[PDB]
Amino acid sequence: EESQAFQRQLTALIGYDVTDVSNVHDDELEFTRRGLVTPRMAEVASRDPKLYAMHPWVTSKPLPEYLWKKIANNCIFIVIHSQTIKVSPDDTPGAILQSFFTQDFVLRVCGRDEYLVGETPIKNFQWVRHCLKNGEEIHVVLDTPPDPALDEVRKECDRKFRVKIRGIDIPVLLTVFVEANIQHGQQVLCQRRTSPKPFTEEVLWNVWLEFSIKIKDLPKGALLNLQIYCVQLLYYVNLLLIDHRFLLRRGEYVLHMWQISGFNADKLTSATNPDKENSMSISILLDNAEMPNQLRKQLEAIIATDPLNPLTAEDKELLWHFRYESLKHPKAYPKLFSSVKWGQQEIVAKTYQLLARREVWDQSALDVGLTMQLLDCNFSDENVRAIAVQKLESLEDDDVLHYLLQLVQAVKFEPYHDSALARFLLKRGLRNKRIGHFLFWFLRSEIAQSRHYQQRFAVILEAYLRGCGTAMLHDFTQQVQVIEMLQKVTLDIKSLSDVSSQVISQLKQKLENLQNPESFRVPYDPGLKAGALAIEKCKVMASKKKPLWLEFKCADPTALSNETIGIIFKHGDDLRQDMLILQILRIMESIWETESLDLCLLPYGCISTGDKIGMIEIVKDATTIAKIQQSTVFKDEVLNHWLKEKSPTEEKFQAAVERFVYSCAGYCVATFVLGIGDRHNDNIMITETGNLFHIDFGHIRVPFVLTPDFLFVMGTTSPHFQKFQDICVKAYLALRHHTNLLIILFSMMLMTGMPTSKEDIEYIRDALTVGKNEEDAKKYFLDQIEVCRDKGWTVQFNWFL
Ligand SMILES: CC(=O)c1ccc(-c2sc(NC(=O)NCCC(=O)NC(C)(C)C)nc2C)cc1
Repeated sequence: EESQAFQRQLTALIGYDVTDVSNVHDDELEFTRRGLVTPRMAEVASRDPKLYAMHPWVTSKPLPEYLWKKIANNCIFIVIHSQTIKVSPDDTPGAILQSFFTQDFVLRVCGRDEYLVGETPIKNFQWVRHCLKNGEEIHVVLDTPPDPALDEVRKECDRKFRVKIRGIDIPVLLTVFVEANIQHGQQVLCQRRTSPKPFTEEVLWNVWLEFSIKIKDLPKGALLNLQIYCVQLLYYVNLLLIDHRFLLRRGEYVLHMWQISGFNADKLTSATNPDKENSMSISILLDNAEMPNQLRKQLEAIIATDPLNPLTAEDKELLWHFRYESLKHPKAYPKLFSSVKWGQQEIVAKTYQLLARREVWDQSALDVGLTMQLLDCNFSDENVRAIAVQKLESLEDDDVLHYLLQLVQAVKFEPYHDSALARFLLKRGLRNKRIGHFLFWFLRSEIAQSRHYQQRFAVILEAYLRGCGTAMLHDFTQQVQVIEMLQKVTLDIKSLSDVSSQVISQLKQKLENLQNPESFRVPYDPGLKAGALAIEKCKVMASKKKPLWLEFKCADPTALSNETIGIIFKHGDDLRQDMLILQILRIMESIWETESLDLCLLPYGCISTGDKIGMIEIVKDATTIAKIQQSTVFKDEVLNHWLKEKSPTEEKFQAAVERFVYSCAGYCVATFVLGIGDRHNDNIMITETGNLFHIDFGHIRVPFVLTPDFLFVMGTTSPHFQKFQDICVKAYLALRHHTNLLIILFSMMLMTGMPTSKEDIEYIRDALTVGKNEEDAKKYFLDQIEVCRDKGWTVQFNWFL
């Protein structure tokens, strides 16, 4: 019937068929599809239609200091379409409108689908704060509120554990054996191997592997991890010993395994390879007083350490024995729940009784860095994860948007498809259209290039789409259609090809043919809508990847400016890594705002849409530093010359120098903390207004980039180089303040986004001077600056080969 065409539309929007049972040895995905219907409706019938439709983008955080200094009269001016209006920072949109009259109309941003509504002071609107920071005028049209009826929803034993390894079978391709582990949160409880047999297209053991753990000592979320060794590891697969119904798993299983490439999240997935034609297969059978002072100081020293500091046996024994003393410190929860012998039923019962009375945790101030630790790979126990999701529950929509991408990624560490974190993301994306849009796109990015997790993400995405609303369904449909057309064009043009006459001819020809998709919401900026193509401005960038440089017209006639919307379609670069780096940059900007800092980072929008294919935003009036040097020529005087050229007034040039010092310090600190500071001059752009910023972080000696050209822009010691060295240490110590959060986000990004062992992660710990006084860390960063000085253009020149 038509309710089936609705499901076909859902499939087309998802990129994967959630009704397909071709790759399932149980009903877990459908069980989760059915279990999600309750939270979906619960959030749908509970959301305010008016505020949901207008989705005001608001924050409760105070107005920073650097933004107060820009309103030196306590008078914000709102231009309504048209007259200007004086307003107080604490003046509500309702008060503003009723003072404009002296009844039902609403103020909507000009050239955007954004609204300044709700019982919030204009001081607390993100659009207003963006205008203030960038010195822009608040233009708004008096429009009629959008119809909430458009968001209407289409209503819907003591015996030891034994495993029979029968054999392996592969029609593809030494000696090979089978290793069967019982993992819980990457903790191997017991391990058993088989005897090494000749590696052939069919190896039968018919062997009972007898484990050391008892049946009733198995914890929920425990994985039977089956791997094949040749000594190297070639194939891996996972089975949930306790399923979504708390039933010990029994029966015959023919599991198609994943192959290894020559640690990361994909090695943990309960999904099996859907390529049953080529993939290796495995066949198995299942049939079954208070402390003294010295110890207190030791325990506090333990709790105080960083997330990456490993716990020794004595440390874990100490944490467990004084578990009730450790429960008073929220900072010790990760290290406390790692000392648990999860392969013992009595100890897990004790752990649950401990979780029973956790007043100090419930009352503690929300700590995101402490929640992420409990949501990462090390914790399989669903109650331990549920306490972290509980702490997330209190985040405002702005903070959810801050950590949305990495929480979506953290969904990969959930043992079961139906998880508290999944339900939280569903609720929060249904409660806000902006969270919903970015959730859609992150889930779709993962569904489109991850066989390990496409099924779970597709179930979640369908659950969301069922409640997001018919209007948003239309929006997403338009966006998907447009991106698909554009990626087809990108791939064809990349096949055809520096640049050829025929290439430009064909590009403009295909763009003219394609335009006959009237308007679509910009995926990386849901406030913006793009209309017709400006074909004259469309080109092929002549990069090694031959990406598409497209420019659109804004479909909103209320838009004041005539600037086009610039997008770059790119195949060849893995843009999931770029998304992760940009999101961490936004997180660093937030950490700096906490201390009234603004290093003017330019985290341009970027969305990964498929395997090594994505889209990138195009910032205003920006060019590469290496290009600036090529123009006039290795020469350091060139950057200030270009700045003078592009800035008309002397005052504008000084403002550009200020902005440059700020953005340069920001990117220096960030790129050092993340280990992507040693960059080619070609991958560092700057805006005509002096704003510097790095690009293309995909697939990525000196600590960072501070070449003598930037220094000449600073003048060298000079009065502004001193400002540089000052802002640097300021922001660096600000980040060291959030050291733990930065480390946990770094490790999660490495696990869920990069090709990743222990050594890779510790670079961030070293760069953040873990266990160092702030003075010594400041001296360390100044030494890094001095290294940048001493090296000069040696590495820059070296790259040229
Ligand atoms: C190598 C690669 O993959 C890659 C390279 C550069 C970018 C760019 S380019 C840019 N900004 C810009 O080029 N501004 C001048 C043109 C302009 O007028 N654009 C309007 C009309 C205002 C839309 N930002 C970024 C992030 C991305 C990706």
